[PDB]
Amino acid sequence: MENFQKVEKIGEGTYGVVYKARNKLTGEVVALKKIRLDTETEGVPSTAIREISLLKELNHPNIVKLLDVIHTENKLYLVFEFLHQDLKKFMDASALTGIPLPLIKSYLFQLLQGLAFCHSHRVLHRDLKPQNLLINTEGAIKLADFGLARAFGVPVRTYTHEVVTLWYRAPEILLGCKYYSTAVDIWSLGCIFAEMVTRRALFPGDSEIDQLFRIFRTLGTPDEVVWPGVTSMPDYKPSFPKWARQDFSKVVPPLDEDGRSLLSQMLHYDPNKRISAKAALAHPFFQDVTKPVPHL
Amino acid sequence: VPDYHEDIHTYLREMEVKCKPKVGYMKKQPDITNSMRAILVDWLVEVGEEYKLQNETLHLAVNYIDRFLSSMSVLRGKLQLVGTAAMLLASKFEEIYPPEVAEFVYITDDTYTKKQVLRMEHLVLKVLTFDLAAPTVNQFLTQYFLHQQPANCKVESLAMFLGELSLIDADPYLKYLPSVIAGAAFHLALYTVTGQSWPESLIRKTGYTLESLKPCLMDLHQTYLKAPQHAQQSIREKYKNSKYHGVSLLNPPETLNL
Amino acid sequence: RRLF
Repeated sequence: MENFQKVEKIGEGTYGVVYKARNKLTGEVVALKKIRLDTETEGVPSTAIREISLLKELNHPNIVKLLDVIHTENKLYLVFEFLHQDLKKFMDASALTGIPLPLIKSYLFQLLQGLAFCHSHRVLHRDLKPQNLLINTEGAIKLADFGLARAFGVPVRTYTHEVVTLWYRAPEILLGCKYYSTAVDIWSLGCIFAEMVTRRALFPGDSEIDQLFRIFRTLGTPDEVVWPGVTSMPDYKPSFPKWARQDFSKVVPPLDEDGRSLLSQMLHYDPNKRISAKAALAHPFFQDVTKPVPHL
Repeated sequence: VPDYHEDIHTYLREMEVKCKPKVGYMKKQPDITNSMRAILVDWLVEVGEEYKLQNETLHLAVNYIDRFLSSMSVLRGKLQLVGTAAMLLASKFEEIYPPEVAEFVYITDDTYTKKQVLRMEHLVLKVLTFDLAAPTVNQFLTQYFLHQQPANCKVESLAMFLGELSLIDADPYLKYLPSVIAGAAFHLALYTVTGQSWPESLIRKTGYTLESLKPCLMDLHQTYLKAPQHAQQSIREKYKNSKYHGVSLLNPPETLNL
Repeated sequence: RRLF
């Protein structure tokens, strides 16, 4: 810790604060997550407990690398490889012109790949959103921020008081399902895909019920034909207004046929029919894939 | 039928060799013994019942204790503190809301200060190098349970119970991998409730034949049988409750049939 | 409870 030299703050983790720092001996530039230990209060927080334990196992090109952990009695430091910004910031800095279609396709592909390595190592991210996705000037993108990720060697139960985002939440979670599934990361990534392509949030709702209805009004009200189980689900209601499926052509204008197809399989109401990160990579959408760099 | 069940199962299988505690570590602890261990674990069973923690939490807690005692010498005075620390860690990692450090101190009848407890949390995280995502017998049983026909609530509840029995005595169980004990437990319970046996899907999925499961079935059958005798009885009072169908009451078979 |  005396080897690192702090350069400037660059944001704040669900828990702790992130600096850009530099190794004064190797010259490497790093992101330093600095976490205050209330040694009297509650100990090492559980967001850190999880992010460290799972990131230490997940070594892969599209997952942010945890380089070193530094433990002193007062402070706990998490040293990450440095990445130049988040997709959210790139998106706001990039509306009115738009992220090039084939930058989008390389990003989704790159994310579905780490997502796939995550899922094959029994790890659910559980909080995918553009703010948690990091990109560098060479056009890599990587899944960052794992404070809510959980190991699913055993199923993972839902916070009946959710503490876990709105705009990118799955209908099955919004309707009060007892467990999470890998299916929930796929939903979010489909939403980020739609968001990258249309420059705005696919389902930007204001309350749990508003959200359900924003999903329903674009994709249609689910029914047992489409999603066997829905009617008997703990928060489902016969009083639900009953809309019809809109035209994915009219949800995602600038998208070719191949794209609307993948988008629509990432956005299935049924967790069991929804595409896997593994399958999605096989989708034809991904043939002409390259590796553009962004204009940062 | 995920795209992953198999890679995960394989991975978990790989992972468990990494996370294995030293087999003969209690014989080099100069001040504690398997029986003190048995006392410690039976306590955690209850502490789990009282705060209504999940059963995975308990498997995580015992794995940590075993890895920690596997390379640190601990006096019989400080062992409970190590157990509390480990139940705290496992809590934070597996539970949606853990009990607060305060409650963890309370359940030791204010015997350590909450600063001692917090500082042992830290010492455990160091010794295990933040490696808390260990596979467990409960993890492998859940996987194995996907390959049953028809699903039986009663085999499940009983299989879990037997797996928890193995948590208590470090001899002989530290010799076997969790994947193997889940094996034994799955078959023993399945046998016990139905007379059926370790299926072939599992044999082909796991590569364990009923044969290779044998030596561990011997021990789990012996525990099952001496079950009401045992100096410790929290796992039996636990699984008497009917959230579990009262399986602990059902009658062990006197003979395995191999 | 306290405990060995």
